[PDB]
Amino acid sequence: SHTVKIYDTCIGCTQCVRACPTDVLEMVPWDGCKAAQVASSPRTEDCVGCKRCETACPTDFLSIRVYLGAETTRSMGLAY
Amino acid sequence: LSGKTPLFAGSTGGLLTKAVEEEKYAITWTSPKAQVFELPTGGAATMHEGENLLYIARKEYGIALGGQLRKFKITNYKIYRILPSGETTFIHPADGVFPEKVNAGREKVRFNARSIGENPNPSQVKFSGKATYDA
Amino acid sequence: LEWSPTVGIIMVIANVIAITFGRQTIKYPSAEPALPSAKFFGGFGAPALLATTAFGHILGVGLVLGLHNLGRI
Amino acid sequence: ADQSSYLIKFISTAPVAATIWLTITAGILIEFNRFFPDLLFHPLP
Amino acid sequence: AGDFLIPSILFLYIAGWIGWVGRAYLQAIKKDSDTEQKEIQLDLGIALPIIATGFAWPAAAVKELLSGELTAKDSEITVSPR
Amino acid sequence: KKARVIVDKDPVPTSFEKWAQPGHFDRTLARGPKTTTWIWNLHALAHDFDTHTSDLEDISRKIFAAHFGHLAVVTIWLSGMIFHGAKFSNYEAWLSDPLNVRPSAQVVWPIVGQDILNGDVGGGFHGIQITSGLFQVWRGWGITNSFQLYCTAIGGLVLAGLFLFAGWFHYHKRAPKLEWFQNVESMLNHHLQVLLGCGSLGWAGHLIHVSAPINKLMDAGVAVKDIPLPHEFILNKSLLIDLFPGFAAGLTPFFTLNWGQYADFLTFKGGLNPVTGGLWMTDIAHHHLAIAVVFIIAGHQYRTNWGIGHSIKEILENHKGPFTGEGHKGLYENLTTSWHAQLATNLAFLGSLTIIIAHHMYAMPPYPYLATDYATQLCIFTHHIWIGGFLIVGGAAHAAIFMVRDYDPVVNQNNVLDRVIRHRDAIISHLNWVCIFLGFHSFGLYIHNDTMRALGRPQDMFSDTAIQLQPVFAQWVQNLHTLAPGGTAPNALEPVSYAFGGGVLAVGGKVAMMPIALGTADFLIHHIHAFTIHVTVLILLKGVLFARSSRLIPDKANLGFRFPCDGPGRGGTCQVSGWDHVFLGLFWMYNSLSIVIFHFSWKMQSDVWGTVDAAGNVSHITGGNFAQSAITINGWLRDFLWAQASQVINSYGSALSAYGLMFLGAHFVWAFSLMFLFSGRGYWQELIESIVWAHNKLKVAPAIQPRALSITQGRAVGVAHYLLGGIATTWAFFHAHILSVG
Amino acid sequence: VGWVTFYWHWKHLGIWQGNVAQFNENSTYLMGWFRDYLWANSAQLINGYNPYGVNNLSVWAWMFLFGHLVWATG
Ligand code: CLA
Ligand code: CLA
Ligand SMILES: CCCCCCCCCCCCCCCC(=O)OC[C@H](COP(=O)(O)OC[C@@H](O)CO)OC(=O)CCCCCCCCCCCCCCC
Ligand SMILES: CC1=C(C/C=C(\C)CCC[C@H](C)CCC[C@H](C)CCCC(C)C)C(=O)c2ccccc2C1=O
Ligand code: SF4
Ligand code: SF4
Ligand code: SF4
Repeated sequence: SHTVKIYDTCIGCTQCVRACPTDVLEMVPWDGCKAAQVASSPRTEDCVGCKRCETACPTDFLSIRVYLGAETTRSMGLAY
Repeated sequence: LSGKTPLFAGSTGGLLTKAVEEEKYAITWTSPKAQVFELPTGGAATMHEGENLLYIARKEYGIALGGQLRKFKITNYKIYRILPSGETTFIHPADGVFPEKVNAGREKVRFNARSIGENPNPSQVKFSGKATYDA
Repeated sequence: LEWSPTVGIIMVIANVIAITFGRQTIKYPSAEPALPSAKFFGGFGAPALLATTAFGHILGVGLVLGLHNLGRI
Repeated sequence: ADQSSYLIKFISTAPVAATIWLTITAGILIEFNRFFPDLLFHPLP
Repeated sequence: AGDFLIPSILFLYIAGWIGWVGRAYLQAIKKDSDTEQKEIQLDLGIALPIIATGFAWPAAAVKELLSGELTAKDSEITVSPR
Repeated sequence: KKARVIVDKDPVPTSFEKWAQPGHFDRTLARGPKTTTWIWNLHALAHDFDTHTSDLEDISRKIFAAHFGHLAVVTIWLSGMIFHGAKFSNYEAWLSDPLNVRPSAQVVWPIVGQDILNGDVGGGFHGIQITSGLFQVWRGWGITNSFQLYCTAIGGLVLAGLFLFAGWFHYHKRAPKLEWFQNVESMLNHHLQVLLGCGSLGWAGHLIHVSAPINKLMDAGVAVKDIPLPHEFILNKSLLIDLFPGFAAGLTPFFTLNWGQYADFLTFKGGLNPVTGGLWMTDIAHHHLAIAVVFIIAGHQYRTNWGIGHSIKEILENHKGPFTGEGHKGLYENLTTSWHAQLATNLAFLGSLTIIIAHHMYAMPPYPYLATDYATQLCIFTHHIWIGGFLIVGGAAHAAIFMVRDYDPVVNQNNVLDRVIRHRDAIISHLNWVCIFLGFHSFGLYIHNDTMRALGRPQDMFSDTAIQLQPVFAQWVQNLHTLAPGGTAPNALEPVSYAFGGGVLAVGGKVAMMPIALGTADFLIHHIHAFTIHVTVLILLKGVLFARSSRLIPDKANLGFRFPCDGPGRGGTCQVSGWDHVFLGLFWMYNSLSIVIFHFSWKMQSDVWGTVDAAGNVSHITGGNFAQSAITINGWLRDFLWAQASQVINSYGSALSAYGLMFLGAHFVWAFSLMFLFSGRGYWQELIESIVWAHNKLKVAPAIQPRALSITQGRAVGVAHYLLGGIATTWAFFHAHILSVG
Repeated sequence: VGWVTFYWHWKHLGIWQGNVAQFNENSTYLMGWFRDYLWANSAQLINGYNPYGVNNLSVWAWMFLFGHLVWATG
């Protein structure tokens, strides 16, 4: 799988969760920002690695990173 | 699963041998009326008035399809993972609430309590199992 | 090909064949400027009338040139 | 003459000002080399 | 001297003219409230006195150098992580 | 609903206010630049009128005004060419001696040494020899002096200014509504009748009264000054009747159908004029008369305000069948609501037509003294083949833009478009198979020939003296064309072209046209052509069928037509967009058409063109070496590229030296493309970071921040320079060889 | 390294024949390199095999075309 990390510079604008085409991301409660929410990545086995989440992230030098790793059938996006 | 398969004449874009061997997916939704949508595999299909059930090769197909079911204001779409053992698991939404909304009972996964310029150097973590992003 | 009244009557016969087909199978033969009679014309517009006679001239010129090329007329 | 204000803003735009300025520069060099050609070097007294 | 020394002096004077006029224009427009719009649309009332003034770029450059106004400090301008 | 004129009066005020506002048309560009990406986006989005507005009526008004602007610039170009023929030309010296004066416009001003380009082009004149064939066109128009060219160029300037005023007028004063444009039946009737048929009929009138008498007096060889002005063929009818005795009967055999009286000037002679090597002007006049009558008749098919005729919708809906579902139901709404769909069809078929025009004009040379001018024959062929290839790739681009933007699944539901979408994997995998098959059995035969010839085994080659591959079907078709006069075409005297058969026609000692024999080398190169076209079709059709979705990226139409990728995931998804398929297909279009024009050049110089002996022996330019050297890659390297580029690299210090300069400059631009093609923008942005540091240090950093080109722009610049460099290389090579040997 | 070996080769190929004047007069512009080095010296190479026969330079001609093919497959 790939690895999707979240750092504490998150501001909880939910844009990475909306950008994700495979439901890797979700918003969890928090007290570290004004929006009172972080991103979290529980379904990283479904990460294709397309980095739409990083494109959607607005904080300067991203609060979400994808570290590409071992390739599986799901991460290669293969329908066969 | 319950639902009527949407009306179209078939395509070469549909399910291949991966469905019978390792993984198959399915999306169900209920529609107020019969209307034409676009299949993820290419082509026009008609959804039924009432519940539907369309099988798909990948999870991303159902998320693209449920993304264009937002444009018809259909927001009760569910996605199921189907293994060749007959084992059907319900994946999206997994909590019951769409992941854009915060629901309680959700725990942080893969959170790092630091900013990203505060990762260790790769030489500091060399010849061990850990990566620089791991905690 | 010198002009003779056989050429005239074959042009008139082609006009009659074309107005026959134009009465039998035109989808909209009654356009806005109608003929003053509309009983010897079968019920037409003036554009449907001169469409039928123009196609009769197509057929008649093709007929008389083909029959002159054979040797009949 | 408010349209002429817009015209002088159009002349001030980068491609138009560049083509006018470089046409003047190319004209200076071309009209110099019509009259004084073949200067491989500066001749000394 | 006419092979390379005379054209060297001539080029360096004209090139310093062009560069000094461009530096003076960019520094003059960074205070006028919308800088990026004035880079694609030239202020002729700012640029043309600068291109007239640019004949004395060596004296202006030496006075810019000795007063510490030619360069910015290394702590004032952005870098990347080492 | 009826076809009528409804017009908004004064939609848009004429003012210079928005000329001071760059990028006023986009709402995101109107905010002004922050980076230099803004500057490139201003040009990429300038004619993308779907991004300007969402309303189809204002889009259509913009398109209709921009067409008049384009017609203005094309008429300025054409009146400029006619003005150069009027003023800076040896046209009057060329009329007196068409076989020994080389056609020239474009005198070069004497500055830094460049007057060496004013060559001795004959006729007491110095200038650049032209290969565009304007001399032959004005010759076939019957123009005898410079003053008629001045009148034509002044009229072209008036007509260009009139188009430019019409474009101002129909966007600012009187602009048509949406339903004025959607009268496609009215527009087809008017184009087929007036723009094609009435135009071809008026041109037949000119050919009968002006072009054919003047060119007949030229072929008799009178003088350029003793041939009278062409209004003295209308006023003094005896000058026609001395030449063409069918005018003595007047217009009465036209209306009484005694059309055989007009057989003096409405012939069906078939072949070429033996004096000029061109087509017979009576054949050309008769052609335009027939074509005009057919077009006038054809433009009455479609229903307009008077009931009779056709609905194109009702025609398209009836052409269904058992294999294709609903058939063409819905294709009318595609072509009447999407300008990109129309531009796809017209661009594809206009490019296909220009390739047909290029194949027709070499083999049936229309213009007087065109066929003996081997430079013009090479250049107009290759020019129109390149215009064809570019327009075809454009049709593929706009088919894909239709599929991303304007495709509606509700309109296109179980019709032929919806059914080709739903089996796109079968189409593309069989085309993949076809392309691999054609590659192996076209190029691998050349590799076999290379290896057998290098291994000292020429008895094992695929050639005419070894294992043979004869083109039996094309030889059969050419036999049917040779035997057509008197047989299947009884009223033709000579065959349509001499390329099929009929014998050598010599004009001025040189071959105008002779039979083009087909053998194993011709078999091989036609399958090279089949291969390279099928691969180009694979790339473009794949980009059109997969523009909205594939197995890999389902929501591809949400990402747009033109986007770089969808990230390094799914293995890496670079260049999945339809734009990127147009990008990749431009190279294969280049590959295909370069081999087409090389085939043409070497087949004609080896087997057609050349000098005719007084006995009747044809001695070709490269001496018949196509049969044994065009079958290996070493032969095409040596005997074509190495041997014929002797004239572009030995060209310095002469009149053809600009061709050698263009040869090296084009190799430069070609190689310079590869920096953009082989790299990506992360490198270039990181280099710009250190250069921006050195500007921040000396207080010269611009507020419009420097950015490396976008991934799409880097690909676009790379393919634009690759095409520009390669085509300009072949241009300079062709020009410098064929202005020297032919 | 292509520039340095083209230079080495064309200069020495002038020396080895007794014609330094070809290099000294023709290497100041790029058509001299193109013509007098790429075009002029590849003549006997591409005649290593031809429609008339074969000599001992046919491996190098075949390799020459081979290298064009591998480079372009890149
Ligand atoms: C105001 C103009 C200006 C000035 C003073 C400088 C100054 C400098 N540039 Mg430069 N540069 C500029 C514009 C300018 N740049 C532009 C427009 C570009 C994009 C093409 C670059 C791209 C560039 C690169 C890629 C590099 C430099 C480098 C450098 C430095 C070394 C000198 C050199 O290599 O010049 C070379 C510069 C060029 C060849 C650019 C062409 C200059 C244009 C044609 C003139 C600009 C004049 C301006 C448009 C007129 C405005 C006047 C106003 C009245 C309207 C020096 C700090 C180098 C560096 O960092 O070394 C330490 C380096 O590697 N420059
Ligand atoms: C010389 C350079 C070169 C070559 C050989 C190829 C080769 C190929 N390209 Mg291509 N391509 C190139 C440059 C080249 N490309 C460039 C520069 C681009 C950039 C735009 C592309 C972009 C591109 C696209 C976008 C597409 C291709 C396609 C193809 C394939 C064509 C169909 C086919 O299988 O033909 C048959 C194969 C050949 C003719 C190759 C030579 C085979 C030799 C002669 C036979 C084998 C010899 C021997 C038996 C081997 C034994 C070795 C030994 C160890 C035993 C083929 C594999 C298309 C494709 O995949 O369609 C199926 C396709 O869609 N290419
Ligand atoms: C894009 C270019 C296509 C050419 C590719 C060539 C081989 C590809 C064939 C693949 C099979 C496709 C299945 C078809 C789809 C299918 O459903 O077939 C059925 C189809 C008829 O379908 P229907 O009967 O439903 O059609 C009724 C309506 O669709 C309206 O026609 O028949 C075909 O068109 C077969 C003929 C194609 C044969 C091509 C002939 C080319 C003629 C060339 C003329 C050139 C000039 C010659 C001068 C000598
Ligand atoms: C070289 C290269 C660059 C570098 C090129 C850049 C940054 C653009 C070229 C610089 C432009 C041409 C500078 C223009 C600056 C001014 C307009 C110059 C004005 C001068 C006046 C006299 C007009 C990329 O950005 C790139 C991006 C993606 C893939 C490949 C590549 C690539 O190969
Ligand atoms: S890389 Fe793609 S699949 Fe993975 S979390 Fe980001 S957007 Fe989602
Ligand atoms: S990682 Fe970015 S998009 Fe995601 S919640 Fe944080 S700030 Fe928002
Ligand atoms: S290499 Fe470039 S185009 Fe390819 S996936 Fe990465 S960013 Fe996209």
